[PDB]
Amino acid sequence: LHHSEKKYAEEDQVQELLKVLNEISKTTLTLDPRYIWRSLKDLSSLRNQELLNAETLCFTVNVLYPDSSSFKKNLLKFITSNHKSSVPGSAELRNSYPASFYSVNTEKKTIEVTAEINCFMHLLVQLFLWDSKELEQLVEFNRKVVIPNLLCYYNLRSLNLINAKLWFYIYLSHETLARSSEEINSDNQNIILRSTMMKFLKIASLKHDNETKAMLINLILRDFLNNGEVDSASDFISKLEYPHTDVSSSLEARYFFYLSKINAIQLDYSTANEYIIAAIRKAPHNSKSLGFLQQSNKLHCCIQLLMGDIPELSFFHQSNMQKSLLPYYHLTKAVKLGDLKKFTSTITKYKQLLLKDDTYQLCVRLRSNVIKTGIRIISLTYKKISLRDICLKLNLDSEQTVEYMVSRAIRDGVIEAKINHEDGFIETTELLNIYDSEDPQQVFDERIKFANQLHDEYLVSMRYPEDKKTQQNEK
Amino acid sequence: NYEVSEKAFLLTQSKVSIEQRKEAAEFVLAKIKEEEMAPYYKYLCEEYLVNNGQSDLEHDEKSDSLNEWIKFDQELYNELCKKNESKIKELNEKIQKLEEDDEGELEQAQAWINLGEYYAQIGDKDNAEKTLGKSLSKAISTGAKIDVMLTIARLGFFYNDQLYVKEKLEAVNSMIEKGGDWERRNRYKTYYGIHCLAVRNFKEAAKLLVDSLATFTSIELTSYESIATYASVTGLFTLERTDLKSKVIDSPELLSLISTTAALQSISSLTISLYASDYASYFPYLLETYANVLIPCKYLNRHADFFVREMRRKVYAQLLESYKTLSLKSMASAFGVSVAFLDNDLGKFIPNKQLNCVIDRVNGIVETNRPDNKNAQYHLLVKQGDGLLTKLQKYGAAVR
Amino acid sequence: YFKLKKLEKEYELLTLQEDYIKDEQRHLKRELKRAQEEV
Amino acid sequence: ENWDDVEVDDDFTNELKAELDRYKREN
Amino acid sequence: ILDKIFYGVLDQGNGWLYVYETPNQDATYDSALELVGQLNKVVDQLFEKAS
Amino acid sequence: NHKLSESDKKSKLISLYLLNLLSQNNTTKFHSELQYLDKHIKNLEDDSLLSYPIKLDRWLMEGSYQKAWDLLQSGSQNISEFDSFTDILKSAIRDEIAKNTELSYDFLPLSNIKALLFFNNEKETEKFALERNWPIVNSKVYFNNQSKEKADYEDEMMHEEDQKTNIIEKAMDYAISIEN
Amino acid sequence: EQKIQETELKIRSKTENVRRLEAQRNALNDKVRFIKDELRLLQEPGSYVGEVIKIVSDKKVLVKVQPEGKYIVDVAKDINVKDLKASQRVCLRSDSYMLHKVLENKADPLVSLMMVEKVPDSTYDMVGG
Repeated sequence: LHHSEKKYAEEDQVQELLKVLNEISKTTLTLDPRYIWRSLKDLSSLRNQELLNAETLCFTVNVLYPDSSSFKKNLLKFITSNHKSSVPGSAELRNSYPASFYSVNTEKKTIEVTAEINCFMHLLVQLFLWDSKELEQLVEFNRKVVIPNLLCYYNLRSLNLINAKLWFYIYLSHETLARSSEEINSDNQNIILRSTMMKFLKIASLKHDNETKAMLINLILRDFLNNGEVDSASDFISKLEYPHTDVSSSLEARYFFYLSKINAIQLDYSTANEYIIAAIRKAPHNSKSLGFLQQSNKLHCCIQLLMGDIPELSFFHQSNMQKSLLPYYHLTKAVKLGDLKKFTSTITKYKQLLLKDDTYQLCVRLRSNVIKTGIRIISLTYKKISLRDICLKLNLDSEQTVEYMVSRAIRDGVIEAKINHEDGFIETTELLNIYDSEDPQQVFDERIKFANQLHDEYLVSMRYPEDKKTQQNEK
Repeated sequence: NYEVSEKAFLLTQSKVSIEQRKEAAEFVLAKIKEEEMAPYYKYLCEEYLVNNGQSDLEHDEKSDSLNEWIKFDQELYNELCKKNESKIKELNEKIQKLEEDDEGELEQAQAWINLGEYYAQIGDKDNAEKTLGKSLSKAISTGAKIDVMLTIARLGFFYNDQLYVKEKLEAVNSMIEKGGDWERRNRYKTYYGIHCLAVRNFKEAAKLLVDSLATFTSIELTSYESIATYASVTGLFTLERTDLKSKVIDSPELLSLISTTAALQSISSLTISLYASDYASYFPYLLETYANVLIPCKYLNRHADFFVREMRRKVYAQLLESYKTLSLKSMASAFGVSVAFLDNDLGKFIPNKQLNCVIDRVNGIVETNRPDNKNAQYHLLVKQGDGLLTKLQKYGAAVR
Repeated sequence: YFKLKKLEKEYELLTLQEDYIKDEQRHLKRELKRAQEEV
Repeated sequence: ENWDDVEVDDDFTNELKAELDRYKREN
Repeated sequence: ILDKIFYGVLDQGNGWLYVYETPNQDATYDSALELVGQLNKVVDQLFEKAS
Repeated sequence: NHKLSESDKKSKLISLYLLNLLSQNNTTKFHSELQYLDKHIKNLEDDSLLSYPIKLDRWLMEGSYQKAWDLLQSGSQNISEFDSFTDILKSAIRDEIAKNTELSYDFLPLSNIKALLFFNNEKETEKFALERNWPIVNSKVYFNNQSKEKADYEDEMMHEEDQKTNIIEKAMDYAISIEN
Repeated sequence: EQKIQETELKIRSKTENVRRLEAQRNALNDKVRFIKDELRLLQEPGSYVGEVIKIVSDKKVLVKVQPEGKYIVDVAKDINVKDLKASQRVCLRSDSYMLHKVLENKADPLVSLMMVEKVPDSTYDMVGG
């Protein structure tokens, strides 16, 4: 029963291993093994549930174990394993073949097979752990082993993509352990984790690997947000080491998602408004990407309210995600109408929902945006309006309070008006008629630049996928 | 079946003239008993859930209707199933003779045509659409193909189907060659005009409703006074003052409606007050029309008060171009408008750039801004140009 | 060390092929305008 | 639809008749 | 004025007729808006036929 | 996260650090440490020491100086050890109002500006006008709205004179980029 | 090998600057070479127009030219007489007097007046009473 179960899944694993083994042996091809590893995550996740855990036991017995003898026993100890007589030395799939990792030349140490075998061995370990959701000692045991192993290897061009997906599980398993239980050792463990990310990122700068630095920057920028150091994130993004060429669309959307949150506290919403929009277009619309589109759209609605301009309300009702957008619907209504008591009562009941995403602190500063937007609305109504009539519509305190708020927004060019005290009304200084000025000409220049940029980007990849058609013999 | 859907909607939510619910409830009870539809007597329970003026009294004592019992029972249900099983026995007896004969493609399709009418009159929706697809492929010409669309449009107007009905609507239109066919024109312009209602297109609504071939009046779906009802409502948006004195006021089809149906009054009180641009007479006719037109109609009351905001926007633009500087108290004693409530009425437009009115709060006078310029027109190209570049970058990066 | 310097010589060969195609293809535009008008 | 296409106003509905009443009384 | 026979604007307060009527300009908005509107249907047909 | 460190001077020195970034008029690092603390909810609300600088900056950008200036003068907590930052923070409101009256106000009487800037003597108003170069007429002050040389930074963007020449030069460079 | 490893990016970088521009140059050069070589094709006498009537076992097809008389020519080596039948419009070469290829078939109307109408639009619904 259990004998035929281990031979079926192991044969499917070796079949996928021999495909990427011959591709890296001849010259250097990094494109083909990368496309297979994309589907490997989905095929292995479903396969780990079937045929239990016994598919990975004979794989370690097959190939030679540099470090991997005692690591599988520690993984099988937590599950209280019953003895099936799985002791190594029973099943032998090598049988002295060149593609089978010939044993005599391997045992004599005349050839080194450990490079591709050991780096691939650590990949299947983190996949089974993420399926069973194992924590505590098993998480710390892997972090201690992997770090010296990556420092010993020279990390060639093909070797940089093997551990590129392993760093994601290092930071993921550390955050799930802290949120599950808080202790004194969780803080000291994060100190070493910060130094490990920076040492490997600096080494990857010489190799100039596109996917390696893409996964690290996404994990490092998120670490600064949890640890709460802004000065580290400000200088980190100033170097601009993130390549835009071969990185995946899923990795690009995560990059622009962090820049919108960093610039949110810098009081510059001009550049932050573009990063949150570009992150939506780069993120897929599929079901697995719904988790990112849910959090990204919650930030976009908050940025527009911080800009003093009411965004388009059609995004809430037309989308199918409005169930989670209900708290943000009443926030825009309170800022637009300018009701003072409605805004205070909205953030009070929904404070629990806004605590998880940490957007409640930004809602505290929306209290100012309620009045600043209302002043902009009433200013665009009538060019000449009395001073005391403003306090009657918004139910303000006195005329001395509104006098400062109108002259406050004109510093950034918001209201664009003047207050006449001797006359008794506030006259708007905006006559429009910009058709005679040069201001629209500056915007028209940047629009054509976007056209010539896409034309050059159209030339980036055109003939490239067709380059292999001429060299390969056709009919 | 126009009164079937009309009286059923009057029992949903009615805030004006609750006496109409009695004639509506007594009609739907006597209509279902005289027809073969089983489930439409049962649908009264689910369709009226969570609505003002509940027509059902079981656990909810807040029902304001005159007839408070729509409750479904097995006494009427069993009687309607007997008429359904007795009729299908006669049709299956004829269909069995047609299957053994199989004379031409018309008799083979007529078997499904009798079913397409049967499954539509027994209360089946998806089961009727499956029978209409068989008769569509067996039709010998376009004459039997459009009759399939008539049943599709019948079940689509009751359940508000904007997808399957709209797709089959343009399918009969395109086909191979359209031509000047009366059936593919008169019926299409009326039905497609009804689909433009719910989505509020207003571009084709004025052309396909205010302008009709003659009377329409199929009596099966919508009636004569209904087409003229939506014509007065939709004719106040796209049609400007040039067409109001031609296809509205001077239209010969609307001249005999005043002396025929006096319950509408949307082609006289609304048209004369707007053509004369008199706010004094135009104001009291808003609520009189809102009660007897927008509320009873199914495709109107869904929006309702939004139309009041849009219809009042038209008269504000008529007066704005008639003067530059005017006092606020001048229109108060003349057109009968409240000065204190005037700022709140105009406050829903001016900040949204819907109107150019500017009122001075010092001396209490209203001014006029520039109605049109080159700068305001280029702003539409900015939003249209930036919205277009999104698809170029989205579809450009998706294909690689 | 022998194969290390062969990579630098390969870049010189790819540079000569890159500079020739850019100069020849832009020269074909002058010959294309002549060939189309002469025929 | 959104903005005022749905919420509209929800105020001054039945109070429109009170505007003509106060004009014919306080006059 | 409302019938578009003669474009003008009156003044009720001071009783005057202010300068109003001015011509239009084509090939700016209406010609550009209808051109982009037709090109938007072209882009929708590009992605539809690309799959 | 460390829960074993609590003292009366712990929340006191943190509040002093928030007053130092506001004294130098820096909104970058001031908006950072607010959200990032040991407890960013309970300690910034129930505690009046940590919530004191929060209401000062939140009401500063809001534009209400009536209740904001009261905490910097007549406040309870600014008396003993918090009075050091008062000599600066209070001078920030009078600098913002002085820059606001240079645009929206052409001229205003000297009697109102004394109450607007919270001055108890007319000699402080005349002395403050000399530092900002304000011409003084009878019972009034005048604002000419005089700017500085060019604007800001980032040359050839809204900075150097004759910007219409570069726009023409840049517009002529798109035809060359097409051929390239 | 610090300098060699940093220049490894130029392996695929310079490759994209050659193979891509090679196809664009060859496609542009071949268009220039085909136009300059058109003079040899323009001096070609061309071909006549005829119709196929009957065939024999000698690979000799009967071609009837409309302005001229009839000529029995030889089919091309790339084709045969199996695809040829009566009333077929083909292309008859001039200089070599041989068959080139098949153009089209014979139209439905024949002789003097031939009325051909398939699947009319008249149905039973169009005839009332």
